[PDB]
Amino acid sequence: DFEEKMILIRRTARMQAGGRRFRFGALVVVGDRQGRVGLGFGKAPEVPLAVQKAGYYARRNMVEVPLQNGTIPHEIEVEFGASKIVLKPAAPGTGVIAGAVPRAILELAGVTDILTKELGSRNPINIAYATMEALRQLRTKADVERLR
RNA sequence: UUGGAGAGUUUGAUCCUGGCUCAGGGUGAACGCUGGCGGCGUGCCUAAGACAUGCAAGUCGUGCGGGCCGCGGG
Ligand SMILES: [Mg+2]
Ligand SMILES: [Mg+2]
Ligand SMILES: [Mg+2]
Ligand SMILES: [Mg+2]
Ligand SMILES: [Mg+2]
Ligand SMILES: [Mg+2]
Ligand SMILES: [Mg+2]
Ligand SMILES: [Mg+2]
Ligand SMILES: [Mg+2]
Ligand SMILES: [Mg+2]
Ligand SMILES: [Mg+2]
Ligand SMILES: [Mg+2]
Ligand SMILES: [Mg+2]
Ligand SMILES: [Mg+2]
Ligand SMILES: [Mg+2]
Ligand SMILES: [Mg+2]
Ligand SMILES: [Mg+2]
Ligand SMILES: [Mg+2]
Ligand SMILES: [Mg+2]
Ligand SMILES: [Mg+2]
Ligand SMILES: [Mg+2]
Repeated sequence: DFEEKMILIRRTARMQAGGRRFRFGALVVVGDRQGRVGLGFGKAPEVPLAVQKAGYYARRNMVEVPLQNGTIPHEIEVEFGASKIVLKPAAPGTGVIAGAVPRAILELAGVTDILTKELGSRNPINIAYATMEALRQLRTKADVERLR
């Protein structure tokens, strides 16, 4: 099993005669703090089901981060629409320096030491997607020598 | 490679653009309430407006001639 954290829980509305009627969403990451994270987005008529629905997707889309002594191997800059995330490798006693969104994403991934920065649209849902697709594009010296 | 966190606010709801605003550190500071000791710094940022009084540049008789006073003694 994994450690699980709810990063976002929001309410949205739609309109029809008689007035507004709501729907809830939850951005949820899940991970072992040992090289495995997954991000899931769940929407439902009530908070709990959405949180649970989210968790199922989180496990449905996962990714394997090549941790090297608790930091990422190389620079990664990634855009997701108008959102940009910078992940920069950091030495031992550094700490995890990121906003509560990529913080929880990287944290549950076993990342213990990292310099980061959000640029552009800091919309919670998009910055999430950009942090993940960044990891999914992380490589190591092995991976490289094998390609080339 | 010793180094980089963001949030609030346009919408019924969304994504984006965009500004406004905030949390930080800093100061020869000032103001309010309050105020026990000590150490080290430090204190007219305005009128280079105006200033009472004292003090801040003198020293040498191993350059010279003197006046006064004194010790000496003619
Ligand atoms: Mg890999
Ligand atoms: Mg772009
Ligand atoms: Mg975006
Ligand atoms: Mg390195
Ligand atoms: Mg912007
Ligand atoms: Mg924003
Ligand atoms: Mg660098
Ligand atoms: Mg910041
Ligand atoms: Mg408003
Ligand atoms: Mg409008
Ligand atoms: Mg409103
Ligand atoms: Mg803004
Ligand atoms: Mg201040
Ligand atoms: Mg005072
Ligand atoms: Mg007083
Ligand atoms: Mg003193
Ligand atoms: Mg002056
Ligand atoms: Mg005048
Ligand atoms: Mg006058
Ligand atoms: Mg004097
Ligand atoms: Mg002489």
